[PDB]
Amino acid sequence: NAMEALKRKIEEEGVVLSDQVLKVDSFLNHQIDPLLMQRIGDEFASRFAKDGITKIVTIESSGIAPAVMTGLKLGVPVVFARKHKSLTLTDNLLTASVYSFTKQTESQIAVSGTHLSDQDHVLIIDDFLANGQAAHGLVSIVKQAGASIAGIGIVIEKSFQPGRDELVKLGYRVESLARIQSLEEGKVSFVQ
Amino acid sequence: SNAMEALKRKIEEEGVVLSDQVLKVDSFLNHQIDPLLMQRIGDEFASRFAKDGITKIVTIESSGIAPAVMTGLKLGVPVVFARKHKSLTLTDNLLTASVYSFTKQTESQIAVSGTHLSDQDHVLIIDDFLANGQAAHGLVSIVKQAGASIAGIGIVIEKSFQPGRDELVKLGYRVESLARIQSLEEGKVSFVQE
Amino acid sequence: SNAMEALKRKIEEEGVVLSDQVLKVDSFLNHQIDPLLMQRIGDEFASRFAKDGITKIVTIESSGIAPAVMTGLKLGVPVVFARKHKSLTLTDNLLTASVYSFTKQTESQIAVSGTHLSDQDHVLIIDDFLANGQAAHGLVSIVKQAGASIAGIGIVIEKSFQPGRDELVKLGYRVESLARIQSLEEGKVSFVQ
Amino acid sequence: NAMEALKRKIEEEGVVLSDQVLKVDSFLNHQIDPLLMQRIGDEFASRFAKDGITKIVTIESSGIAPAVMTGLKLGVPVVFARKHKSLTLTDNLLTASVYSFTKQTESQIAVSGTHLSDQDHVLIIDDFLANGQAAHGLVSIVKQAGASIAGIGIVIEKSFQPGRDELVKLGYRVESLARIQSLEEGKVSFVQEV
Ligand SMILES: Nc1nc2c(ncn2[C@@H]2O[C@H](COP(=O)(O)OP(=O)(O)O)[C@@H](OP(=O)(O)OP(=O)(O)O)[C@H]2O)c(=O)[nH]1
Ligand SMILES: Nc1nc2c(ncn2[C@@H]2O[C@H](COP(=O)(O)OP(=O)(O)O)[C@@H](OP(=O)(O)OP(=O)(O)O)[C@H]2O)c(=O)[nH]1
Ligand SMILES: Nc1nc2c(ncn2[C@@H]2O[C@H](COP(=O)(O)OP(=O)(O)O)[C@@H](OP(=O)(O)OP(=O)(O)O)[C@H]2O)c(=O)[nH]1
Ligand SMILES: Nc1nc2c(ncn2[C@@H]2O[C@H](COP(=O)(O)OP(=O)(O)O)[C@@H](OP(=O)(O)OP(=O)(O)O)[C@H]2O)c(=O)[nH]1
Ligand code: NA
Ligand code: NA
Ligand code: NA
Ligand code: NA
Ligand code: NA
Ligand code: NA
Ligand code: NA
Ligand code: NA
Repeated sequence: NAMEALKRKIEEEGVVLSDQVLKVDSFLNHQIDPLLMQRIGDEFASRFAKDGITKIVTIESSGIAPAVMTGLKLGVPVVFARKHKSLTLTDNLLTASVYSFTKQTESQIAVSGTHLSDQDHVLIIDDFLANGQAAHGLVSIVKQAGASIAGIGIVIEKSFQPGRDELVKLGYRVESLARIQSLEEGKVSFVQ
Repeated sequence: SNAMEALKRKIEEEGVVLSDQVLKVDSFLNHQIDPLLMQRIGDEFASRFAKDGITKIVTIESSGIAPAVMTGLKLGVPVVFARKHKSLTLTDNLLTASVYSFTKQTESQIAVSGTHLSDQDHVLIIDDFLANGQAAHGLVSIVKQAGASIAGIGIVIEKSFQPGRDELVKLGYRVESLARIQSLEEGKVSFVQE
Repeated sequence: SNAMEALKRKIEEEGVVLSDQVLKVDSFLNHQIDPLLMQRIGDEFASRFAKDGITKIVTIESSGIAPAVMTGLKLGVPVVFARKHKSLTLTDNLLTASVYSFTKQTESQIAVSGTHLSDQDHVLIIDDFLANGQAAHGLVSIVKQAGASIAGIGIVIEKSFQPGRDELVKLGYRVESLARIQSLEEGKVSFVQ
Repeated sequence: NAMEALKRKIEEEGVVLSDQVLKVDSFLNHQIDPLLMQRIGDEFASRFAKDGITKIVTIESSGIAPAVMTGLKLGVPVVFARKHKSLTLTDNLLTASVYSFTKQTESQIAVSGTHLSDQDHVLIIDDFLANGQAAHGLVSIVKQAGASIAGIGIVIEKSFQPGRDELVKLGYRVESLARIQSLEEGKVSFVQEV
């Protein structure tokens, strides 16, 4: 299954930096493995195939590939939020502020309100879930449109960081394909 | 429909002309993505380069990623997207190129890690728009810096009245543009005569 | 004075010409509002349409609201203001229109709930400024989507050297502008005589 | 009177959407009943007729209509704060942050100090009072200008939410024309009157 394939790729090609950051630039965050992305998208679609999804929401840039493969299988469009000023993202903006615990800056992410309806049932897709600030921002943007959230699909979850618990506590269904329990001693340990 | 037909229909029906030089397609390419259209676009690119020995796709965040990934999926090759800003893990073996912005009137840097580009690679560059061509030239430079060859450049929407295409063709590169726009004057899209 | 002359004097005495083509009137129209002047403006609009069988006024947030509500008060009709952004309760039967900005070369969407526009409505559109006219075209479209008819368009300040007015008039719409500005060059406001 | 007319309108046309949301788009928040707005303004003016009001402060968009009718009766100007960048609100900006529980995100509202002096005795007018964050923002803006606050006039107050108590605790006179004790079980229940 996709989970096993992903876990294998992490153990084979991932590099643990400073027992804290998991570098997977060979297939997710810089180089993209399209076949693996398709398997990931088919797994997300499988979990939400009976939820009435109308639209997927993600955020540039690493989330786009898994989100688009998921939208392809479910047959729904994919909207990616913008982090920086863009040429054609100008008005009708739904925005949220994303605080970085790392560099200690608040930044703004934005989605055009014309692409989210009160009748939309949204699946949020993202590559990493760590502290979860962008995920909260996308939840806010979806709620600002009057739309409902079917759930949140995450490729890699760092389960020792509070992002997941924050979303689940608020009632959101979180579907993480790889759940990392620890990165200490320079190696990846998966949950259970 | 083939990819070109479906893309021209989407442009006609949903594209919005904002000026002589700007065509808004945020409903299916630049903010909302139509994944099925992207697959057809990727399959079309793969067909045109099916016999050319492609080993890797190179694109640039963010709008180029979706058409690039669909092309790599069909061809069965990896996809590398250059980054425009500093990122958490793009930290070593950096290949850099200066990209002049016409609005900002200054150069910004794009980067790819050489870890993912070999001198044995035969690269297909994929991007969403071709206008003044500065990003395309930067991606060409990065591929060359890696010692790799360039099979061609695949473009979803080309503005044929701007110099980007002619500059790449004059350098000898194969440019495959699925929608070629002759003009946006009068607030309407006019495609190159076929 | 009548409303037109009161408005022109206020423009001359408190308006500021920015970049020789933008008229700043934040002291009484676009940020601070002079309610008494607004009432006189509304009464004049009402006078010009007092025998067209107006059933409803349509405007757009935010600067159009005050003159529109004063017009609706005198004519005895409700006022509907279009929205430029998401609103908590704006969800049902939304009629939308695209508004292009020649100044910024961008496009935005405005919306009105169809629940508040009937095929039996005869609508007077009220707005604060008429320049390039794209918002006015958008409100016209929304009224037509509802099957209602347009009695005319009342404008507080018209920049007559810009094409908005001629576009609307060409299409047969009555445009009633209380202050018609012929020029803003030389940092002075010249009115159409 | 205006309170009776308002309660009737709420009873006849208000739609309860939730335990926390009352839809009144038919006369206050989208379609406006100007005559009712007049009644509301005259009532606000009556309650503050002897208090030396020099200016009304409100916030776009729903607050404008009741605020302007109030200023018309009292014979004073009305200033509406803005929530978004606008063409001519460019200098002497007095700003306040406003948090939304509904949104879980913050927002900025602004007034130009050119239209507020330390000579001003301000009546704040708004359409709804719920959690009260926008009201506190307007209070902050008026205090930033060195002006005094005569009180806060509210068309519809949800008394079961903490907005009113916070302002009363800070010493402000809050005059609410309709006070809703509960929206439970899809019905509007008003605060008991003796
Ligand atoms: N590779 C990797 N990335 C991590 C890891 N932990 C967090 N990130 C990424 O760093 C960015 C910030 O995430 P957080 O770490 O939760 O935010 P924080 O700075 O407030 O803690 C995100 O990138 P992004 O916004 O998704 O960037 P982009 O890739 O889309 O440009 C996220 O995906 C990790 O262990 N490995
Ligand atoms: N929608 C639209 N975009 C155009 C058009 N022409 C150029 N662009 C986009 O603008 C960006 C380049 O901006 P400039 O620095 O002014 O370069 P330019 O002179 O070639 O336009 C590119 O975005 P990018 O780097 O691809 O950004 P992103 O979309 O990946 O974030 C390119 O795709 C057009 O007609 N319509
Ligand atoms: N003060 C002033 N404003 C002008 C002038 N010309 C245009 N505007 C205003 O600028 C805003 C945007 O106009 P555009 O849609 O770009 O097209 P326009 O310039 O032809 O109006 C409109 O405000 P709006 O949507 O009504 O904004 P709001 O005030 O309701 O927030 C319009 O009223 C001018 O000379 N002076
Ligand atoms: N219809 C309705 N609206 C409510 C109710 N409670 C609060 N609001 C409105 O929702 C908007 C946002 O409120 P918030 O900033 O989230 O504060 P809140 O937590 O008290 O709602 C405000 O509109 P605003 O800024 O005045 O919006 P606008 O209408 O001026 O655009 C406020 O008037 C309610 O029960 N019914
Ligand atoms: Na991400
Ligand atoms: Na990431
Ligand atoms: Na691009
Ligand atoms: Na682009
Ligand atoms: Na206006
Ligand atoms: Na205006
Ligand atoms: Na309000
Ligand atoms: Na409100």
